Amino acid sequence: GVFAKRTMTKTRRRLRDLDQIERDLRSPRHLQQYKETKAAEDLPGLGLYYCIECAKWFESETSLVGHRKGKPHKRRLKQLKEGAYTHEEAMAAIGYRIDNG
Amino acid sequence: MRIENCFFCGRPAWPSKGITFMRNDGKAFRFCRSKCHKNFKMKRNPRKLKWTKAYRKNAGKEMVVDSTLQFAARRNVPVRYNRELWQKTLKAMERISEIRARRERVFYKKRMAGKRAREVAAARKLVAENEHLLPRLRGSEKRRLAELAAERGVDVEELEREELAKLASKKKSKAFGGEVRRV
Amino acid sequence: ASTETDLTKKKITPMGGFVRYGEVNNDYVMIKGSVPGVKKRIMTLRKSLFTHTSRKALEKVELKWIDTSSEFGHGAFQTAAEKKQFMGTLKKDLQT
Amino acid sequence: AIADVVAREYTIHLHKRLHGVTFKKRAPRAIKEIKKFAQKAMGTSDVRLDPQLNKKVWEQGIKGVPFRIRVRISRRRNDEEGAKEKLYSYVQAVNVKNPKGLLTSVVEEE
Amino acid sequence: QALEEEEERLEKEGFYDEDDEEEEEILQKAEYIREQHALIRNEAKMRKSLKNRAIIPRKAVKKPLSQLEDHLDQLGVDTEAIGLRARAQT
RNA sequence: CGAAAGGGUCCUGUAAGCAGUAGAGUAGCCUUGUUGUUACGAUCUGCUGAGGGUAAGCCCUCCUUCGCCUAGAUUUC
Ligand SMILES: [Zn+2]
Repeated sequence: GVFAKRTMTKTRRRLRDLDQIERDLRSPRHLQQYKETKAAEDLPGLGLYYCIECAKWFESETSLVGHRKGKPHKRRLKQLKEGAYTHEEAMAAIGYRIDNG
Repeated sequence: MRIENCFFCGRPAWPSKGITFMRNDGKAFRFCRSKCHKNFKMKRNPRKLKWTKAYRKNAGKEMVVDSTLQFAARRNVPVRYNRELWQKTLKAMERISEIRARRERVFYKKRMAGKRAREVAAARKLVAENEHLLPRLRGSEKRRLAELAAERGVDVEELEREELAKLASKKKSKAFGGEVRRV
Repeated sequence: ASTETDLTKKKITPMGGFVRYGEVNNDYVMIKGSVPGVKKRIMTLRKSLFTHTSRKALEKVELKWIDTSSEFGHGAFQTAAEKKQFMGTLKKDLQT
Repeated sequence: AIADVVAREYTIHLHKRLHGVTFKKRAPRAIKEIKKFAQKAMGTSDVRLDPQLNKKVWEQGIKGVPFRIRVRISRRRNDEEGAKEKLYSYVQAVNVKNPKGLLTSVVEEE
Repeated sequence: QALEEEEERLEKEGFYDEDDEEEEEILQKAEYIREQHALIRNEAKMRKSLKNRAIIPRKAVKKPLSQLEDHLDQLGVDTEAIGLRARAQT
């Protein structure tokens, strides 16, 4: 279940987007910027156990290995395999392009 | 001013329409309406929602490979203003719109080619299994046509076809129930 | 409803008409902002009683675009031709 | 020019007449609007509804009235002695494939 | 101008060109059959209330002679040749 | 004028049904596997921005239909 599903769509309850997840997977600098926007001592497991695919911190290595068997992690894997939706795909959907000369 | 496109659904985003989401990585997302905005906030994939240009382009129901789509682009190198260039550009836009519409109609017909064969085969199957539901004349009508043919010395089958044509022209529906006569 | 920079030949009436009014087929006055009445209501326009003291009264207005999309919903199209060009060919088009 | 005894089939758009109506009252209000529609159509204050028409209105419970309905209204003579009105209308439900797309029609006498 | 050359090339090649009574007949017959099926389903919907009550068995209700006459007559049976009047009870 | 209908404009999100060398696997019949085959099987794809709704306080329609009409009653320097 979802904790406090009534206010799930509030901006203060927002979660990291899938295109950001792909960019974190592709380049470690973008992931490092996202991690520098956080505080290490206030994270589960002091930030040592992180799932990039779910964009989620975990209290222990066995907890990370545990959620990997779950279906939300597999949903994130299949969504990343399909590919997230970007502005390039948005322009290709309407047949629009960029002319740089 | 200019016309944007919705990030989620691709519809023309005119001024003062929709809302823009400013993400902290440097991304601005323009939505034409609160429908697209709320679907984005629910993290629904536009490629899976069948009412979007993203789904239609992924499914191949939009004409994407054509020469008429190479004329509109985001021009990042500006051109010095020229009155004749703008006028011939306007004429080009009109003619390109006409050609794009005609080729799009052709594309849609090649999408919908095999329909007529499918309904013909289904119609033949349905009639073959339901020969008994085809329109027919009443028994009293057959008796009266037989006696009229015997009286007039005419073709009974011809009278049958004419009477079938008359009931084919005259369509009547039936009503449920009926009034109960008071005492 | 056409301007010097928008070359679409269009009238002031939105697509589907004005909601609960109909179509404007006569001369019309476009006024900035809101006015005390509602739709269908008779309005009296009067000359200003005094000479104006603001620069806004002496400004010259230059329009670039007038919205003519539907106000019966989230209308994204200014003309029926624009809507048909965006949508494409429908099932009823080949049915007709 | 129109005779007293005459039957026509109509399509009644009950959706716009039941818009916003309380759920426990939608189907009786539908019956009353059918009676008012028949009175306005035929000029008769005496309207009698078929029990099959009542069943058709009540098919999906008290708040599941169909948006459209095809009916036949028959203005007939009231032959009973001491009748307040000389004419009355009888409303029946009509078996059709689809109540949409149909115009008002006059039922042939035969 | 290249687009115009392409347009006239496909017009010469036949890209914009546009194209049976028995097929129309069989489609009309299928549509008539579908309408009859819809009417039968509507009759079933009218007669059935199995959510609340059971249908009275047909053997417990005496069928009217006029209704049997009408139904067989539309089905195409000359009822005068078989004499349902003698078969009907009173 | 009214009731339908048609067109538009909006809302939702791709109907029922049929088909498919799509479908994880399972079980039979035989060519005992060579989409072997047939059967079932969440779902997927196509017909299908389709189906459904649309004034109830949306718009248009002498030129898409059917009806209605110069009343009745009461009062008045
Ligand atoms: Zn949008």
